[PDB]
Amino acid sequence: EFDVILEGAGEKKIGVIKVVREIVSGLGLKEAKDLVDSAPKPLLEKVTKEAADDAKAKLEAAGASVTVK
Amino acid sequence: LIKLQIQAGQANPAPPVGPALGQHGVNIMEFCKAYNAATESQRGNVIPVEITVYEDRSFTFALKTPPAAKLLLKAAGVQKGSGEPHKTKVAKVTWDQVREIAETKKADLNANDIDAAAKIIAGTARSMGITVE
Amino acid sequence: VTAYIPGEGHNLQEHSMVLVRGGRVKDLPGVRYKIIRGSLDTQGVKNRKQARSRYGAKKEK
Amino acid sequence: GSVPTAERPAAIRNVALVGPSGGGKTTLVEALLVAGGVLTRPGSVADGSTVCDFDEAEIAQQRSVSLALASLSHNGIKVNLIDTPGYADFVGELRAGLRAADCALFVIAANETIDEPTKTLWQECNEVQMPRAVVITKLDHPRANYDAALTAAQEAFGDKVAPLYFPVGDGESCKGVVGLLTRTYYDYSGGTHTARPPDGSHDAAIAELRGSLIEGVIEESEDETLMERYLGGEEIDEAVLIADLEKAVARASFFPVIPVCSQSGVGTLELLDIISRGFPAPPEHQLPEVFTPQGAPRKPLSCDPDGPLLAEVVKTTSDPYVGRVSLVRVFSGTIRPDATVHVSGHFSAFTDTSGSHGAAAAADGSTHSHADHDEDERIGTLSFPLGKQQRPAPTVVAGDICAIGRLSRAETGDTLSDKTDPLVLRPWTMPDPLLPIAVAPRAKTDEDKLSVGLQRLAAEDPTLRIEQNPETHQIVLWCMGEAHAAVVLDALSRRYGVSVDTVELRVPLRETFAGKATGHGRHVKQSGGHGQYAVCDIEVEPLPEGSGFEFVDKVVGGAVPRQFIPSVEKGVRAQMEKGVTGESGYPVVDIRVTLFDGKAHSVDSSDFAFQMAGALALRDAAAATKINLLEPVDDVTIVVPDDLVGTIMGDLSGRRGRVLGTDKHDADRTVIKAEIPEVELVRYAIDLRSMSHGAGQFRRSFARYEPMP
Ligand SMILES: Nc1nc2c(ncn2[C@@H]2O[C@H](COP(=O)(O)OP(=O)(O)NP(=O)(O)O)[C@@H](O)[C@H]2O)c(=O)[nH]1
Repeated sequence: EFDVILEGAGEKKIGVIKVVREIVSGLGLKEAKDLVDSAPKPLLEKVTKEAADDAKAKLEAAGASVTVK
Repeated sequence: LIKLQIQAGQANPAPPVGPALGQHGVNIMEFCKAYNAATESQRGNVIPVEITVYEDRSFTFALKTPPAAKLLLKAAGVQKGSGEPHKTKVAKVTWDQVREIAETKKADLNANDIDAAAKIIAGTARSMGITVE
Repeated sequence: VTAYIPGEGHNLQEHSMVLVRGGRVKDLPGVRYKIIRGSLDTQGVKNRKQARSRYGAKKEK
Repeated sequence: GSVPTAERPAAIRNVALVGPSGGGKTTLVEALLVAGGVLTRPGSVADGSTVCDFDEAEIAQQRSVSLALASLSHNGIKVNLIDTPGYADFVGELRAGLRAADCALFVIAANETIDEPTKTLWQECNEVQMPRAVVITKLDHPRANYDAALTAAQEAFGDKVAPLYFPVGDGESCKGVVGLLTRTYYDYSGGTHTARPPDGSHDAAIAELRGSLIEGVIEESEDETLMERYLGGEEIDEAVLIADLEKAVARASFFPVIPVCSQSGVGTLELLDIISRGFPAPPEHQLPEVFTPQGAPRKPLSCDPDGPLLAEVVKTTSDPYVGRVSLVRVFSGTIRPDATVHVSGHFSAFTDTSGSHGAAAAADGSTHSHADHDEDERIGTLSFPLGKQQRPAPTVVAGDICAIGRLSRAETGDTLSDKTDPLVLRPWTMPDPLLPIAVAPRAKTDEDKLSVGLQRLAAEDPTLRIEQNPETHQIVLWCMGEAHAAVVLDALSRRYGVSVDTVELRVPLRETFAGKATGHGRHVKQSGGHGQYAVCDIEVEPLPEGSGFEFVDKVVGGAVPRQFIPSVEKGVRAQMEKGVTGESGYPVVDIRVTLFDGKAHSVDSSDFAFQMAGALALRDAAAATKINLLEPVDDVTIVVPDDLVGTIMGDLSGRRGRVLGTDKHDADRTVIKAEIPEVELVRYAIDLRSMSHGAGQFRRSFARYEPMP
């Protein structure tokens, strides 16, 4: 049971939004754009450790500042 | 707060899980996929699941050991239990299978010693009409 | 009146609109009229190719 | 009033107003037209002075059972007010109304909440991709709560539903509404529409509503940066916000909430502005796909009068003097007086998919079963339907909905286009009636005109499936319920003057045996010279269902010349057809015969003697043994929530419904399969609507026959 929290966007905003859409289904360019802008929504909850750290690696590769315990 | 016994290899059943899961706000699809993954890793027999609920509608699944009745059925090699227990015997089990199921029930149960689970499974075999030897 | 229905196949079921015509048939002693094929509810007979106009069947394509 | 005139589809709106039974759509349309100058004063169906509720049955039952069209062009944009019935028994009328329009409006009550039939209506209106704008009415009632209805709408159909105008009033006689995007409250304390900036009583609440609406609209809008600018310290430009709202409506993804005081005219002008600006244009609207005659794909026609011709007839009327006036749903091309178009009957092969027992494709009419037709006709008189009156118009541009009089072949859904390039617009979902009711024609002229009357009815209501049973030669009418059957009977006894006699529905039954039996057939008939003496012995046993009729001949010695055995078989078949259950038998099916003895004479007995011998032999065999009466069983599709599972399937114990599985559609809805003989399915519609409280539908499919117990 892990909750993923994203802290910023950076210089790679488009890639961050795309990868955020890839991680969790149901978000568009605009909804996830607003989410990473601020809109603090806890996207995924109680996910497994492998999902958490793969999302961490993908988001960091996208230029996003994410924290995974 | 409900519990069910359901086949391992298939999710979204018609009779047992559907309506009871539905009237509790549990997401059907996510539970189905997670249970199917766990039961494809298991691949032994059907598994019983307990449903625990929260106020935030999040669902947690509790997966126990394979049912003792089903384990005795596979150990005796027969599929359907005896229609007249203690009056007609369909199969016989040696103590190796009974003790393996006793270790299973030790892992899943409150029993302090394997002998307690062995006598539990012997009682189950009596209930089915299956001799323990 | 009783009217004969020419052709091999007729769609007519009980109490449907038709168009009767004069005509004699020996085999039926009391029949004096014929039903025109291809008018009102009556359908021109199917698979008909020769002497088509008598049976109300359209030309093939 | 003045005729609404538009010369471009983007200046035309096609709105099929939808709502529950007791929706007040007719009064709302009257108020909208009174605002637009079509009517001087608004009428009420209670008085009977309305426009849409012109039919006799609408006044008779005090609720809209037949659709109507009202035309009104304000601010240069033509708005077509298509009122639609809300009753469950007229789902096809509303389906056709949607299919002949580019927009839909949900008009509900503020003092009453949403019931399951209206939930099903919203579900269907979703799977057509129609932008639905929520209209809150019945504000005059003391129990009216716009906020409660809006909260329930935002809870049920997602948070995407966002209010556009927020009313300000006492809750009984509301004094007006607030313009959120426009920052302008419209007061009616004097009875006149005064667009003014709000005094500031709820200025914080006004700002909250504006921000919520902006986030709901911008998040769907193309420009991602709009929300960032709004949150960055800049107030978004009003024109940009209005354009975003129009575009969001155009995607059929946004559901604005527009409360209207239909009792006092408050909310009418703003709703008209909403229609004029936010509604998608028919060229931008997703037109129904257009089929070539043989099924090859074709791009949908451009919604332009300059483009190729395209239209569709979706209604039909009647008149003593003038004739038939049929509505036309024009998608493309220019309609001009005294022109020739193509009248296509859906090319019923497209709608030939299944159809239950009757295989209803389009317009039925067993004499001309399925539409499937191609007709080229000169058009009659152009007109715009305004209740019983029809306003003529010189030209019909693309996207507009018109009605032509003096027609003969026009039927509901008949695609109209150029006769050189004929077209079949995709037929909408056609609901099969599931309540077969038998009738009998009192006189000959009654049924002789009944064919024409039912063809006209299908031209008005294709949901009426008709299939005349050939076995008992009694016409059988299928309906959706008491409302549909009542409307059909009223129109039949009034619109064409046909006297009717309702009779019990007849269902057939067969004969099969229970075990092996032997039969003896003797023929003796004095003739004087060459004998007439036949003694046949047979042996008949039952056969499994579908195994047909098996005949075996085992005459020892060959006393019967071989040309007489077919006469024996013919007599056996005749006895099977007449029946063997006592003296009032039924056609025997699925039995095997073994004729193992015979005798003959050649000169006299050609066929009849051995036919009678075989009939007596089969009578002797079947009387000695047992027999069975076979009735049919069908597969039943039942989808009810988890709570109605027990309430239904326990009653099926008294209704002999054997369950096979309670498949889980999702959380609550559960798919139930059971095989029930058609005996119990005679009145299941009313019973179902009773037990499920108007929240139950079913399907029926014939499976096989079963012995009767
Ligand atoms: N008390 C009250 N009666 C209303 C209201 N709106 C309509 N009615 C009543 O309902 C009848 C016609 O209105 P309504 O049912 O909404 O329109 P309809 O065309 O008959 N039905 P539908 O809305 O489904 O098309 C009349 O008897 C009228 O008095 C309302 O807000 N309050």
